[PDB]
Amino acid sequence: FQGMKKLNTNKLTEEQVNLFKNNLVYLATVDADGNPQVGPKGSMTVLDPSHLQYLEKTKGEAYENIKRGSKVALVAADVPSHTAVRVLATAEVHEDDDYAKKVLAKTEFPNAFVVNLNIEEVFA
Amino acid sequence: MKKLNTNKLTEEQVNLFKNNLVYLATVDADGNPQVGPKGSMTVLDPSHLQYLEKTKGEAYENIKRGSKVALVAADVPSHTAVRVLATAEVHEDDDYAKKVLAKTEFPNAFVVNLNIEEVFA
Ligand SMILES: [Cl-]
Repeated sequence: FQGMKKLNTNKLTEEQVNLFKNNLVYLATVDADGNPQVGPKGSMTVLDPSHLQYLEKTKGEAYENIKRGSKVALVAADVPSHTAVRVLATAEVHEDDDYAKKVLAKTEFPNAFVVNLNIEEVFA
Repeated sequence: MKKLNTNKLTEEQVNLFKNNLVYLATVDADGNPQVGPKGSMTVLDPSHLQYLEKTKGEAYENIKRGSKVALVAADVPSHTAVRVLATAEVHEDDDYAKKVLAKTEFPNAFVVNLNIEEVFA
């Protein structure tokens, strides 16, 4: 995998959208001491080239960091090609509002939280 | 995943690092997070890991400015995973780096040693 550079856009290309769609995404947040945290998120989807969404089922450290104001970094990597894309995003969390209810009605996790991610920057 | 109150990997956690793709995360000096895969990650002992920095990209720049380093080794199908928080020591072309890289095709990479501060699972 190559070093990534800032692409000076907040819009994914189609190839990058397909990276996010087709691979297990990893997400990183920042804890209360300013340290990183990282873990996999299987429920990631792409709403449009500047917005992603996932379900927060565990409500663990990532969620607590986000609730405390952390920004979110995401990566989607394709090992066979060694291609990857990363984003920096701000999180918009929907716990039990009508938007959450609408989104979750299409899933089997009615008590999850719906986290939308507004892409600020793309790196590749 | 919860703090285990140790800086030492268990045998199961060593195997998780050995058998799965590891992801690394850092923060820039303003606190914005970064995350990416690290295929060269290796456990040296229960409290130390090591990887190669071949590209010297954003994780590198963040570490240079003092970022601590988070790692995860997840076997997602098996529902097992381990996370660490560590500090880095960067070896660019000292005798240690040379010794390590002699066993690789990457003689100009930097060697980054990670000292585990906390394990989570
Ligand atoms: Cl495109």
